Amino acid sequence: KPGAMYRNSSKPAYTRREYISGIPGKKIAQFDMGNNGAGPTYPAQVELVVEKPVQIRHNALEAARVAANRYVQNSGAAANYKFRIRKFPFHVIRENKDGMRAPFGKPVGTAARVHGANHIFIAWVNPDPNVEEAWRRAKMKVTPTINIDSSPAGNA
Amino acid sequence: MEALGADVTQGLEKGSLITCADNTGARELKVISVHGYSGTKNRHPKAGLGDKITVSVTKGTPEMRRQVLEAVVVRQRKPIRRPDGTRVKFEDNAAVIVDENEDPRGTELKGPIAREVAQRFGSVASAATMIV
Amino acid sequence: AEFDADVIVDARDCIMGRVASQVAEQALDGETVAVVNAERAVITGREEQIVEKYEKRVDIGNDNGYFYPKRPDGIFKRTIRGMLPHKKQRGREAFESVRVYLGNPYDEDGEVLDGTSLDRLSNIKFVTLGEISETLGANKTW
Amino acid sequence: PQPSRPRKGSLGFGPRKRSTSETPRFNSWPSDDGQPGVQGFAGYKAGMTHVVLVNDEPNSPREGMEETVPVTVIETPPMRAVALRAYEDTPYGQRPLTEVWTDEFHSELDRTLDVPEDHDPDAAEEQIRDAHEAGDLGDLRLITHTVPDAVPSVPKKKPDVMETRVGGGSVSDRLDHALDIVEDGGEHAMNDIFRAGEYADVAGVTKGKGTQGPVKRWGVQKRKGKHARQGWRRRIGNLGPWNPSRVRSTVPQQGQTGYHQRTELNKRLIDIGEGDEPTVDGGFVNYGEVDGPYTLVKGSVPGPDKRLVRFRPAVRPNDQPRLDPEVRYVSNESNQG
Amino acid sequence: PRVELEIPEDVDAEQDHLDITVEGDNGSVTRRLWYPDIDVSVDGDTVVIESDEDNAKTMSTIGTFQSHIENMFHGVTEGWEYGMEVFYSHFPMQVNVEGDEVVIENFLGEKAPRRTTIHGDTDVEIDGEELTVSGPDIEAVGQTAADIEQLTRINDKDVRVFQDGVYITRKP
RNA sequence: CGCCACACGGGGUAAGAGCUGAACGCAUCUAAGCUCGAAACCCACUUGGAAAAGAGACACCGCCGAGGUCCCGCGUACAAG
RNA sequence: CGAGUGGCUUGCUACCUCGAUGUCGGUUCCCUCCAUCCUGCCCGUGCAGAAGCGGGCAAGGGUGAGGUUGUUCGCCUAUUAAAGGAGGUCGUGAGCUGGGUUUAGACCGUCGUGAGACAGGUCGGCUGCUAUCUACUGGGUGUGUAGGUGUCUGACAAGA
RNA sequence: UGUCCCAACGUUGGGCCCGGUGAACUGUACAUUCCAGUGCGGAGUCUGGAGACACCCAGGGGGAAGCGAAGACCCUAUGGA
RNA sequence: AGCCUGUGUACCAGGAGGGGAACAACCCAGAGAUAGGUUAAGGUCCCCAAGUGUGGAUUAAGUGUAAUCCUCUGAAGGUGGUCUCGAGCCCUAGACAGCCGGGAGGUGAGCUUAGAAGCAGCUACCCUCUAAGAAAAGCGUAACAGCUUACCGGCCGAGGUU
Ligand SMILES: *C(=O)[C@H](Cc1ccccc1)NC(=O)CCCCCN
Ligand SMILES: [Cl-]
Ligand SMILES: [Cl-]
Ligand SMILES: [Cl-]
Ligand SMILES: [Cl-]
Ligand SMILES: [Cl-]
Ligand SMILES: [Cl-]
Ligand SMILES: [Cl-]
Ligand SMILES: [K+]
Ligand SMILES: [Mg+2]
Ligand SMILES: [Mg+2]
Ligand SMILES: [Mg+2]
Ligand SMILES: [Mg+2]
Ligand SMILES: [Mg+2]
Ligand SMILES: [Mg+2]
Ligand SMILES: [Mg+2]
Ligand SMILES: [Mg+2]
Ligand SMILES: [Mg+2]
Ligand SMILES: [Mg+2]
Ligand SMILES: [Mg+2]
Ligand SMILES: [Mg+2]
Ligand SMILES: [Mg+2]
Ligand SMILES: [Mg+2]
Ligand SMILES: [Mg+2]
Ligand SMILES: [Mg+2]
Ligand SMILES: [Mg+2]
Ligand SMILES: [Mg+2]
Ligand SMILES: [Mg+2]
Ligand SMILES: [Mg+2]
Ligand SMILES: [Mg+2]
Ligand SMILES: [Mg+2]
Ligand SMILES: [Mg+2]
Ligand SMILES: [Mg+2]
Ligand SMILES: [Mg+2]
Ligand SMILES: [Mg+2]
Ligand code: NA
Ligand code: NA
Ligand code: NA
Ligand code: NA
Ligand code: NA
Ligand code: NA
Ligand code: NA
Ligand code: NA
Ligand code: NA
Ligand code: NA
Ligand code: NA
Ligand code: NA
Ligand code: NA
Ligand code: NA
Ligand code: NA
Ligand code: NA
Ligand code: NA
Ligand code: NA
Ligand code: NA
Ligand code: NA
Ligand code: NA
Ligand code: NA
Repeated sequence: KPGAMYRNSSKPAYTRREYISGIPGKKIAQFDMGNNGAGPTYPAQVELVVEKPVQIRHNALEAARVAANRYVQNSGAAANYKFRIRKFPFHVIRENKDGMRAPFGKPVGTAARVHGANHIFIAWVNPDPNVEEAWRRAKMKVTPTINIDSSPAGNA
Repeated sequence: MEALGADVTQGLEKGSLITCADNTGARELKVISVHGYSGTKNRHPKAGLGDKITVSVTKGTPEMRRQVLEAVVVRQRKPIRRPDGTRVKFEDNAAVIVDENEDPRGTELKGPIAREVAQRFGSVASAATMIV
Repeated sequence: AEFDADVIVDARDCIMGRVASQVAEQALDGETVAVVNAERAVITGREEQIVEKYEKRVDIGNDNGYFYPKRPDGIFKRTIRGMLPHKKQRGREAFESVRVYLGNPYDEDGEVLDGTSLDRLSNIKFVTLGEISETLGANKTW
Repeated sequence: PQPSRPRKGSLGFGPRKRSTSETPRFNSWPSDDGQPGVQGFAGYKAGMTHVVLVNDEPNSPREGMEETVPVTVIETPPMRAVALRAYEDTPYGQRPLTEVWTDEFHSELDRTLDVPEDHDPDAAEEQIRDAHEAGDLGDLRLITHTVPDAVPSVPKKKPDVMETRVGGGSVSDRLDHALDIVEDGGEHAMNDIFRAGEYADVAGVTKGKGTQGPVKRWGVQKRKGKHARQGWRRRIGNLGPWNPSRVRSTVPQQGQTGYHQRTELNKRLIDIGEGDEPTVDGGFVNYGEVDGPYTLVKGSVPGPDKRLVRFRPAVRPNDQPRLDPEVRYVSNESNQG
Repeated sequence: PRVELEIPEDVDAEQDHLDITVEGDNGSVTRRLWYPDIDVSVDGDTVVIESDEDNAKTMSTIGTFQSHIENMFHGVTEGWEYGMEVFYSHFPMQVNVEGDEVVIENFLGEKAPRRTTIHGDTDVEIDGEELTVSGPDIEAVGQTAADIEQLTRINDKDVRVFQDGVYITRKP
């Protein structure tokens, strides 16, 4: 199904699992990548910033994350860097799959609500921004236009 | 192909039953298609003297029957015009089964053949008894 | 043949639309106008697109008909007619008191209207009505 | 699926209405190559017979052999260029400038024209040369007419008048060539323009058939099978779709068929003679006997027997001329039987 | 902007309107140099290219006009020459100059001669398996050389295998 | 159902192949300029077309007479006309 | 995974028509679209050649005949350069057809106590009207340009 | 074996012109339209353009969501049989 | 969804007149008759009343000349098309690019391997001459050769580069 159906934040927040059952599991594999044993003790810190409030289905999250981290193996399986996807798909989403009669849809998935200007991803690298490329690939698989932002890094 | 050196009014159609002028064991042939021909809406694909047509065997030896073979039209009742204006027509419609190289599948051709057919199928001609 | 024009305008190197707009306004004021050297009138823009528009107009049509001129002669005149209420009495009168010519059949050299001239030295993207007509298939009778 | 299929009839010969002139009017002339010369001639259709010829084609596996060819006999007596018209180039195309007439007229040209009793040949000629000096002179053509009285088989005496272009070397040279022809008496013949073996374009008004239905007029089918017994036999299915809600001029409909002008291209002139050699026994049906200047055109020619037809050197030939073909036999067998 | 091109002692360059002509012992070349607000003028001993604008598009043409003029200087004195080499693997290719166009026969066995018409006053002198295209108009010469090479172009089959043709061997 | 006739070639382009060429000293088919290049486009060819309201041009005849309609014998024409 | 375009399929909605806008399919006849099946001109190739595969421009023309089925669709055969798809009230019943769907007769299976029911099957089962306007194909009579005969021009229009 | 390929010619009665006889259907008005748009979303009449001299004869029926029938389908009525 | 169903408000319905091409509810505007005048929305090249108005800049696509909208599309993604503003570094002790010349030896390092010599793999990567020159960044060879990057010098002359 197309993102066209759920990318907007026009519906009420729907996250109360105490009143919603049958919620599909998330496809997002991990949120902490790289050397999670180490803490952000790196020289450079780049972030992927969403430029519009949107809803991102756990589908796109997993594809966006994989495409980036899977690529961050330009540094190696055990390379020196840590990758973080700070958002979690809390918004439960429905589908009315009778016509418009009793149309309250049934749970079909989850999405994360991101507001314009928030960073969805954050990487930590030594002057070795292969991460800037891991992201050109990541915002490629999410709805919004995005800003690749570098914070600690005056080594230009 | 090569000019027949004579004008023809196709006297046959897809589905026509004609004589097999040879000793292949096939007596009657049913026209199925005309080599290199494309018609027009509602038009029955037509065939005449000198055309290479695909055919099926309607009558003959059990082994030959139902077989889909290639052949050449050797005679037709409908008239044809020769360079000197004279018209030429035969007593019946007939074709000779041929192979990939256009060599008669048989050993002998029964009945006469139009001279024009020679300027196209040599081995068929060089196997003719009578060539009018 | 013989046209008592109160004004003779020279279109050579002038912006057709700007000339027409003024010739329209004057004809409606009662003036008899004659446009000269139509074939040398010009229109700004990318020749490729310009021509596409006029070629489209030629192709448009049906049994009712859409007669569109190909000669720089009519092209210009049709341009003017588009600036006059040619179906009203007044409009048709004004339009009929205006004629466009290929070259100049007069003795006097027409005048150049203000703000209608195009400086060839500071302009490369533009086209000649004659060029358009040749593209359209017209018979270069000039 | 609905199989595709070309539309019925051509949309290039319309509107399919009655011709304005029974005398054809070419709308194109040959190119100014060779020496100055009138670019056309006329005659009257008589009928058909065949002739045996020697294969003239150098590329034919039969070159040199006998060959039966259909021929339309056309009586082509002499014509008379009675004047030289001059055109001038203007911002609106070509326009007649002036004309140079003569004094020697055929006894019955007054059956059609108000023959000139007072004309100034030189003034005309002067005006033309001045035009040429100024370089505004457009092509040059001759006003021509036929002498039906010369053809017994044709009832009319009233001559048919038509303008024929003169294409030649230089304009000056052919301008002169024109005047020369005219001044004499304008009397010229098929020989002077065509040579047997060359290709010509024949124009003419076809045989009229009055009003005819779509089937015959446009080649549309006849209702088929059961449909042919319901009440409709020769009417098309529909005048069009629901929308556009109007009948398009492109749909085949009834009307005038025949009696239209047609310029049939690349007609080979098998022979140009004189006499009764080509006439048929008993006479050409609905025509008469031939015995005078004639032309044998290969194949068919538009129009019915007795109708005026026009010749013009082919403007777009496919083959090179193969002059004076050998004619071994011309049939004179009756066309009745 | 403004650039000044000192004309060579060997040359004379005149210009009226948008047309510039350059004449030298080797010939004469006239070109049209027309672009919005760029004036080209012959100031006695130097040709001047100037304009009141400095936008990228303008500077681009100015530089182009310059090289065009200098190229003309060179063409009226030293001249321009392109060297070409006819080459074949099985069929002896015959390249001849007939009229104002170079004809090539028997290309890859072709019965029909391939040809091309020469541009302007360009001389195509052929000696054996070597050709020399030359003239004062670099535009004309350059094209004639090119056209010659293009004339043996092949699309139907593998060029790596069917390499016959004439090629530009030396560019001026 | 029989028989005859129904191009080529120019011009400008698309995709594409190139030339000269700068921004950007080099490079670059492009930005300005240019050479080529489709059954496509324009012309060529056929057909209609003075009701084209800028309602056309030429020659001759005629304004007390040119020419035309009706009439009569007929069709190369035709449902009336 | 993300972003779209179309409006051919299917679904949704209930705005328009219940003092009725005649159904499906087919047929006949006309115009069009391009997301191109063939043909023209091209690019790449895992391009030797030949035969291909993929792509670009391109809608001029062509895209046909048959066997089962009411079929649309689809399956199948032989031909073919190829036997492309789609819009026009799912173009086209004041044009045709009437095989199917979808009246009244009847049968079978299933369901029902029964009447009777069943996008289940099956046999049979009707096609009205003299064209006022408009539209177009062809044919005339007048008026305008402003006497006559003959010959032309060519704004534009049609063509595959 | 003309059902078809693929249509042709012919026969008779009409049709067409003339004398006589002489209805009906249908009609809010206006009305020479076409292409697009708009509008209760299916316009000869609105808007913008295009085209358009008037009248008449023959035709085959594209449109007037053509004429004919207060939809026989479907729903609704504290309707009927 | 020009959907379904709430809510507050103003409007249409039942609201003219001006504007919006046309157009119930968008804009101005709420309106007795008649008359003069000035504005509102909106508009001032023509059609069409009023500017071919002024200072300045951008755009070359006919972008655009389309407030709102079923109605006016155009997206993610991309752009050495062009204009403007900023920061860092390099440069007349001559930068960036290009062209010319130089790119040397111990030495074809050792190791492995028949072989390997800058360049199959492994280790190391040292010092000489010098104004430069890797135990070699990319091709190339069976391995060499050959062709070039780094690095230096010259020519040139002004900004260059991120
Ligand atoms: C179903 O589609 C019905 C079937 C039916 C109805 C009544 C009687 C017999 C068959 N068909 C219709 O409703 C057609 C309606 C025609 C309306 C035309 N304006
Ligand atoms: Cl077949
Ligand atoms: Cl039209
Ligand atoms: Cl108007
Ligand atoms: Cl410009
Ligand atoms: Cl039918
Ligand atoms: Cl109020
Ligand atoms: Cl525009
Ligand atoms: K209804
Ligand atoms: Mg059929
Ligand atoms: Mg019937
Ligand atoms: Mg006979
Ligand atoms: Mg006989
Ligand atoms: Mg190949
Ligand atoms: Mg209806
Ligand atoms: Mg395309
Ligand atoms: Mg088409
Ligand atoms: Mg339909
Ligand atoms: Mg259809
Ligand atoms: Mg109908
Ligand atoms: Mg009906
Ligand atoms: Mg009826
Ligand atoms: Mg039925
Ligand atoms: Mg049945
Ligand atoms: Mg049912
Ligand atoms: Mg039934
Ligand atoms: Mg009047
Ligand atoms: Mg209107
Ligand atoms: Mg009712
Ligand atoms: Mg019921
Ligand atoms: Mg009851
Ligand atoms: Mg109410
Ligand atoms: Mg005004
Ligand atoms: Mg636009
Ligand atoms: Mg908007
Ligand atoms: Na339900
Ligand atoms: Na994105
Ligand atoms: Na313009
Ligand atoms: Na048009
Ligand atoms: Na009937
Ligand atoms: Na009947
Ligand atoms: Na209908
Ligand atoms: Na061409
Ligand atoms: Na007139
Ligand atoms: Na869409
Ligand atoms: Na109704
Ligand atoms: Na149907
Ligand atoms: Na096509
Ligand atoms: Na089938
Ligand atoms: Na309908
Ligand atoms: Na039907
Ligand atoms: Na019916
Ligand atoms: Na019959
Ligand atoms: Na109708
Ligand atoms: Na109110
Ligand atoms: Na309004
Ligand atoms: Na525009």
